[PDB]
Amino acid sequence: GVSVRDVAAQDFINAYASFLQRQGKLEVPGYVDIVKTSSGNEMPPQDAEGWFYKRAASVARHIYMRKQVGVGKLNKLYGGAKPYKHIDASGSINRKVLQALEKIGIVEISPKGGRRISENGQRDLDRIAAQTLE
Amino acid sequence: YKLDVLSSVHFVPKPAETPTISMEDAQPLYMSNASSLAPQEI
Amino acid sequence: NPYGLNEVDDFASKREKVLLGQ
Amino acid sequence: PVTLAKVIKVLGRTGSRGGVTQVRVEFLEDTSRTIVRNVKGPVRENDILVLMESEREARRLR
Amino acid sequence: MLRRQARERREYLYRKAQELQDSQLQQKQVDDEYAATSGIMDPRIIVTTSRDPSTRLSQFAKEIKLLFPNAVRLNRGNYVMPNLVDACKKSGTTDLVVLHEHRGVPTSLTISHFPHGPTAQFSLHNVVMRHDIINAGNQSEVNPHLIFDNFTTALGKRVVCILKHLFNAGPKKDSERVITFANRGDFISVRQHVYVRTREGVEIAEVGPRFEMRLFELRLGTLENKDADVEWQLRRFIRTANKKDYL
Amino acid sequence: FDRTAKPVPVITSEVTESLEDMIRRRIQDSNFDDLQRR
Amino acid sequence: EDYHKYNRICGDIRRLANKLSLLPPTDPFRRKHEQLLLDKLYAMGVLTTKSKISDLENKVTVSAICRRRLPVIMHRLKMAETIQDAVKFIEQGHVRVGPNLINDPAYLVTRNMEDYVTWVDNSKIKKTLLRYRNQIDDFDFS
Amino acid sequence: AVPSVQTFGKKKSATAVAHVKAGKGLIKVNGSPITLVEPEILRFKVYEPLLLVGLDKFSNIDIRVRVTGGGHVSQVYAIRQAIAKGLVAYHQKYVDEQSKNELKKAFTSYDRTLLIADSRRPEPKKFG
Amino acid sequence: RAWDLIRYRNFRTFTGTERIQFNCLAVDPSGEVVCAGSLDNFDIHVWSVQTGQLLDALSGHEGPVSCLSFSQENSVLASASWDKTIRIWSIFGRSQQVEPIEVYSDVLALSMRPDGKEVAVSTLKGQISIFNIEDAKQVGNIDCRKDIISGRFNQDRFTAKNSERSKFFTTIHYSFDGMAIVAGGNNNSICLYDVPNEVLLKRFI
Amino acid sequence: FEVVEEFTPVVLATPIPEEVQQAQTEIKLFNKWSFEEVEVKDASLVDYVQVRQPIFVAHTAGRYANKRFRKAQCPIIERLTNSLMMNGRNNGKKLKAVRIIKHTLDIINVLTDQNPIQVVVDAITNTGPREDTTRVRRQAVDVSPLRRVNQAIALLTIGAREAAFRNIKTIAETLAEELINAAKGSSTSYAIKKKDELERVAKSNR
Amino acid sequence: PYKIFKNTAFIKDMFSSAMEVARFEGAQIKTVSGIRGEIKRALSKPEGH
Amino acid sequence: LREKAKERNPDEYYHAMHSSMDQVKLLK
RNA sequence: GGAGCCAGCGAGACCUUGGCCGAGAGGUCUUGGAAACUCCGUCGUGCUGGGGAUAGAGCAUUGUAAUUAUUGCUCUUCAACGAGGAAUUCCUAGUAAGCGCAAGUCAUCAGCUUGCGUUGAUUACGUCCCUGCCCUUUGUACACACCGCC
Ligand SMILES: [Mg+2]
Ligand SMILES: [Mg+2]
Repeated sequence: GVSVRDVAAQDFINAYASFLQRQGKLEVPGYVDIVKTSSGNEMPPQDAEGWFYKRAASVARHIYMRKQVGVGKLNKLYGGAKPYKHIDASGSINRKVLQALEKIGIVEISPKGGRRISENGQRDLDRIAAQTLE
Repeated sequence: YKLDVLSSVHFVPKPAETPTISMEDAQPLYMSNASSLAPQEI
Repeated sequence: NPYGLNEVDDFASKREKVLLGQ
Repeated sequence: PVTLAKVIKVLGRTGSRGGVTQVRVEFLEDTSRTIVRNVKGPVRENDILVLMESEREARRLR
Repeated sequence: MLRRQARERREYLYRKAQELQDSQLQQKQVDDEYAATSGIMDPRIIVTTSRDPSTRLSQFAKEIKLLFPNAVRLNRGNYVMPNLVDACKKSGTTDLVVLHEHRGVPTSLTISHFPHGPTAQFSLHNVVMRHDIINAGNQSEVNPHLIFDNFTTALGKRVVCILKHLFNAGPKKDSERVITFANRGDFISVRQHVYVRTREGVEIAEVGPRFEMRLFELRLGTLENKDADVEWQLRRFIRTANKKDYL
Repeated sequence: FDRTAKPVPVITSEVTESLEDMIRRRIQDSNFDDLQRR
Repeated sequence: EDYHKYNRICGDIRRLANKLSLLPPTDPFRRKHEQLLLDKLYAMGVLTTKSKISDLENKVTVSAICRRRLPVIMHRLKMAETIQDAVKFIEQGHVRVGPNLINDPAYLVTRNMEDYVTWVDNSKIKKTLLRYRNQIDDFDFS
Repeated sequence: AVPSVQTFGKKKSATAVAHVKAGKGLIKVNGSPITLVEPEILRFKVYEPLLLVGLDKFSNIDIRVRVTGGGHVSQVYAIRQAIAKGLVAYHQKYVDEQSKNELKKAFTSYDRTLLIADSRRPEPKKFG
Repeated sequence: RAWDLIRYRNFRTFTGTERIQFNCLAVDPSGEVVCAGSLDNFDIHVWSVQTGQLLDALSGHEGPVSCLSFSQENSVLASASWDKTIRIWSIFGRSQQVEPIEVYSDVLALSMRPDGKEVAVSTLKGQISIFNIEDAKQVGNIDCRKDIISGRFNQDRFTAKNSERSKFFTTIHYSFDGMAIVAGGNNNSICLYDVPNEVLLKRFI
Repeated sequence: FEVVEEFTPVVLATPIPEEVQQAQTEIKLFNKWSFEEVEVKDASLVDYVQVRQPIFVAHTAGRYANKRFRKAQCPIIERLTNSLMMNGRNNGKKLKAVRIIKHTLDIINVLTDQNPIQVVVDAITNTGPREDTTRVRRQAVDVSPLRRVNQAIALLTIGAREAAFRNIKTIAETLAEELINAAKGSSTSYAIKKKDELERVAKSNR
Repeated sequence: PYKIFKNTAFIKDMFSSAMEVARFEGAQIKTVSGIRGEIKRALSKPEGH
Repeated sequence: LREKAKERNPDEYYHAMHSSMDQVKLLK
C-alpha cells in the first residue's frame, strides 16, 4: 500500500541515500571528489562522502515519478540559473548514476530509449518508503 | 398595444350632448385652485 | 438562416466568405 | 495621571493646518464634559484618544 | 456581455462601410464614432504608459496629462491589455493614451477611442519635455483654443476629428491658452502657447512640450484588437515613399 | 544613394518663426478651429 | 404558415405613416409622433438601424417580424439546429429571456432582450454542454 | 453509478479541479496526499476547510484535486477553493440541504474567499 | 418626475440625453440628489433636484441595473444588477469610492436596512443574502426556493415541481424594526422571513 | 448533561497528523499560539489592534487598502509581517516574513514563558506615541489610535531591522529582543526611546 | 543575411565597419527576389553588421 | 479562425453533443 | 552545497527525444518535426566564504586561410565599491518594488522595444491652512426650504 509519493520527497531521498551508502554496492566514479555537478556552480559538494549516493537517491525517485527518463532530462532537471543562461547539470555524473543504478537493478533501459523503473527496483523503492513511514 | 402584446412577457390588456362627470381629478376636492399657486407666481 | 439575414448580419457574412476564400 | 476621551464630532472647515484635524471629545470619566482637541493622525467619530492634559483648549494651528 | 461587444462590433464595421459609401457617392460632418457625443459630453481621457516605464516616460506622461484638460494618469503596473481596455470601458472613459519610449526618449503615442475605436498610432520625433526647462513654472489648465493648419485630405480631416475631441467643447473667447497642431509634410508639429492681445497685435509665449507626431496606422477597433480591420496604414517600402504626402 | 523614407525634420529658427507667424496671424483674426457646444 | 397577423401589422404601420404624410410637414405633433414610431420599431428590433419614414414604408415586412421571433432568434444564435426543434425547447421550457422564462414560441424578442436569451440554469440541456467541455461545475448547479 | 460531483477553484492563473465522490476519507492533491502539499508554511491554508467543518464529514468521501497554472500561493488558494466547493456540492447532490446550509454558513462566516473567486479586476480609483 | 404632494403639482421633470428608459429610482434622504437606473444603458443617471441638471453618470456595472436604494442615515447608494455583483457608491464627499461585491446570481431586488449598516438582496437562485456595508462582507443567507409556491399554468405542459418559472423573489423589503423581511415575486406566495434566525415566520397565499 | 455529535471514531484513509486534529479542536497561530487569552491592555488601542479572529498563518490575501480603515480589521500579526518586508531586496517576499515571525515567536516563548502574541500586543500598546508635534517651530497635538498602532509597528520593525543590519544578530533575534523590551517598557528598545523623545518634544512645545 | 526575424534581418559582408554603415543609414536595399528593404542601424558587434 | 474562436457563444447546443508490434495489429 | 518545485504569452538544411564520451565547455551515433521561491546543511561582522574589474596559464567552438580574430569552459590573480553632498524626479491596489519567460509581426526598437506570467507591500484615501490652476459675485432655479445691492 505504501508508495514513494506517499512519503515526503526529502525524507525518502535521505533515507534511501543512507541505504545506498550502507549497501555499498553502488559504483562510484573516482572523480566525484573533484567535480561540481555543473558550470553554474562554483565549488564541489560539501558532503563529499555521500552526495553521489544521494544524487542516486534523487534520480531513482524521478524515474519512479516519470516512467521514462533520459540523461538530457536529468541535466535540465538539476540545471540552474547562472544575462542568465540556465546551464544544465553535468552530463557525466547523471550518466554514471543511471549506469550505477541499473547495476543494482533499481533501473533498466526503458523501451524507445531512456531508463525505466525496474519492478525489482520499484519494490525496493517502496521498501524504503515503508521504512521511513514506520 | 399589439406590438406590446407580442413583445410582453406578461399579460397586456387592450387599451380602452350630455353633461359628463369627471371620475378622476388631478387634485383633491377640498383643495382650491388659488391655494395651488406659489406667492411668487401670484 | 431560414428567414434571411439582417442587413448588418448579411454584411458580416459577406466579409467572412471573402476572408475564407482568401 | 491620564484621561481618555471618545470623539463625538470631527470638525470641518476649521482652517487647521494640513494633516491636523480638530475634534470634539467627551471624557470617559465624565460623559458630559466636552473638550475640543487637535489630532495629527486620521480620525473618526466614536474613537478614543488620550489626554495627558485635560485643561488646554484647542486653538487652530493655521 | 461578450454578446454585446460582438454584436456592436458587427454593427460598427457595417456603419463605417455605409459612411464610406455615402462619402464616395458625395465625392462623385463629424464621424459616426464621435457624432453621438460631439459637443454634448466632455471627453474623458486616461493617459498611461508601457510596462515598467522609465522615470522620463512617467514625466512625459504627466505632461500629456496636463495637455488634455480631462486627462488622468494611470500606472500600468502588470496590467493586462484586455483588462485595461475592459476596465476603462467600465469607467466610461472616452479615450486611452499609451506612450512608449526608448532609453527614456518618447518614441510612440497611440490613441484609442472607446467603446469601438478607432485606434491611431503615432511616432514621436524631436520630443522636448518641459522638464528640460529651468524655472519654467506651472501650466494653465483652462480649456485651450485649438489651431489646426494644413489638413486637407480626407485622412487629414480624419486625424483632425480624432484630435479635436480630446479637448472640451466651447472654450471661453478670451482663454489665454492655445494648442496648435501644424501639419508639414505629414509631420504634425505640436506646440502650446499662452498669448496676450497687445494694442498693435498679439504676443505669444510657448509653454511646451515640443514634439513632432506622424501617423503610421489607423485601425477600426480598440487598441487591444490586433485583428481589427485597418482603415489606413503607412507604406514606407514603396518607391514613392520618400516624397509621398498623405495628410 | 537614394533614401527610402522621408527624413525627420529639424525645428530650425526659420521654421519656428514661420510657425509662430501663423499662430500669431490666426489669433489676430480669432480664426480658431475648436469644438463648440451643440 | 399564416402571416395574416403580421401582414396586418405591416399595413397598419403603412397606413399610419401615409396619413402622417397627409398632415402638414411643419406640424410639431407629426414630427413628434413619427419619431416615436421610428423609436418603437427600432426598440422592437424590426429596424436593425435607425431609419426615416419612407424607409419604414418599405423596410417593414413580414420577414422582419418573423426574424424577431424567439424560435428564429435562437436559431441565429445556434442554440438549436432547426426551427421546429427550437420550438421544442421553448415548449420544453429550457429557454429564458432575462429573469423570466418564455414558453410561448410566438414571442418575439426586442433588440435589448435579444441577447439575454439563454437556457434556464437547471436545464439538462445546459449540462450536456458543460459536460462535453468538461467545465460542468456542480456548485453553480450547471 | 458512484455518486460524484466536480468543482473548480481559481486564483489568478491557477486552476484546481476537485472530484468528490463516495469514499473512506481519502484526500489527494495532484495524486499526492494533502499532507505533502508545498509550501509547508502555507500547508495549513489548504488544511483550513478540513478543520473548520470537521474531518468526520470527509471520512465518508474521496476527494481528488488536480492543480495547473499559476504559482505556489495561487495554487494553494485554488486547492482550498476547490475542496470547499466540491464539499458543499457533494452534500447538496447526495445529502440534505440543511447540512449544505450549515457548511456554507460556516465557510462564509470565516472567509467568503473559500467559496468565491477572488478576482482583483482593475478599478480606476481615480475618477475620469 | 418630482411631485409636490402638499400642492399636488409636478414641479420638476428629469430626463436623459438620449431618452433612456428607467426602471428603478432612489432619492437622497436630504432630497437633493435623485438617481435612476435602466435595463439598456448599464449606467446610473444622477440629477440635481433643485436644478434639474445631470450631475454625472455612475459607471462601472457590466449589467443592467435592476434596483437602487440610498441609505436613510449614511446616505450611501447601493446598486445591484444582473451583473452578479453589487456596488456601494460613496457619491457624496470630495472623493467618491466604489466597493464592488460579487454574488452567486443576478440580483433582482435590493432593500436597505433603516440603520443603513446592512443590505439584503434577492438573487435568481432564490437566495436572500445580507451583507455588511461598511465591511463589505456577508453576514447571513436565507433559502427561498422551497418555500415559494408556484402553480402550474393551464398552458404549461409540465409539472409545477419541475417548473423553474418563478422560484425567486423580484421584490423584498425590511421591517422597520429590522428583524424581518417581506418578499414577493411572480408567484402566488408572500414569505415573511426573520433575518437574525433565517427562518420562515409565515407565508401568505 | 452531554451532547454528542459523533458516534463513530473518525479515521481517514489519507493519514492526517494528530496535531492537525488538535488544531481542529481550536484555531491556533502556526498550530502553536492561541488567541483566546490575548487582550489589549490599553482601552484606546482596542478596536484597532485586531486579535479576536484567530488565524493559522499570517497570509490571508485580504483586501485592506481599498477604504480608509480596513487596516484596523487586519490581524495585527499580518500587519507586522507586511511591515517586515522592506528595503527593496525583501519587497514582495512575504513567505520570508512569515518564517521570520515564527522564529521570533519561538524565541520570545523561549526567553519569556508568557505568550508571544500577548508580548507583541503589549509592545504595540507601550511603544505607541500618545502625542506628537506638528510644524507651524513646533506645536503639540494629539495622535489618533490608528496612527499610534502604525507608528508602533513601524518603529519596532525599523529598530529591529537597523539593529541587525550589520550585526552578528539575525533579524529574528533582534525583533524578539525589541518586542520583549517594548513589552517590558524598558528604554533599551529603540521604539520606546523614540516614543519618549517624541512625547518629550511635544511636552516642551505644549 | 545571417539572422532573420520576420521582416527584420541582420546582414553581413556589405560593410567592413559600423562607421561605414553610419553613413549609409537611410539607403534603399533590395534582394535578388526584389524585396525592397532599408538599413536601420549598425550593430555594435561585430564590426560591419 | 480567430474571430470564430473569439465570437463563440458558450451557450450553443447541437444534438451531436450527447454522443511484437505486428502481433498487436492482428490481435486488435 | 544539496534537494523540493509552481506559470502564461507566443509558430513562414535547421531543430530535436534517446544512447555513448568529457570535470566543464563541447564532441559522437541515432529517432521524430523559468526565476524568485521552500526544506535541510556549511559559513559568518573580518572589505569575510560580499564584489568579480585587470592579469597569467590552459581545454574547446565558429568561420577562413590566417599561426587571424570570434564565442564558451578550468585554475590562479582579487581591484573600486562599507548605502552615497548640495540638490533633484516620481508614486496610492494586484499599485511601488523584486522575479524570470517569449516575439522582434511596414513607425521606434537588437541585451534595446513590446508583450506574458510569478511574489507582492508601507502610507494616505482627509484638507483648502502654504503653493499653483480655475468658477461665481441679474437665484433665474417650476414646488417646499435657503438667500437678498460685491
Ligand atoms: Mg514596477
Ligand atoms: Mg520598457
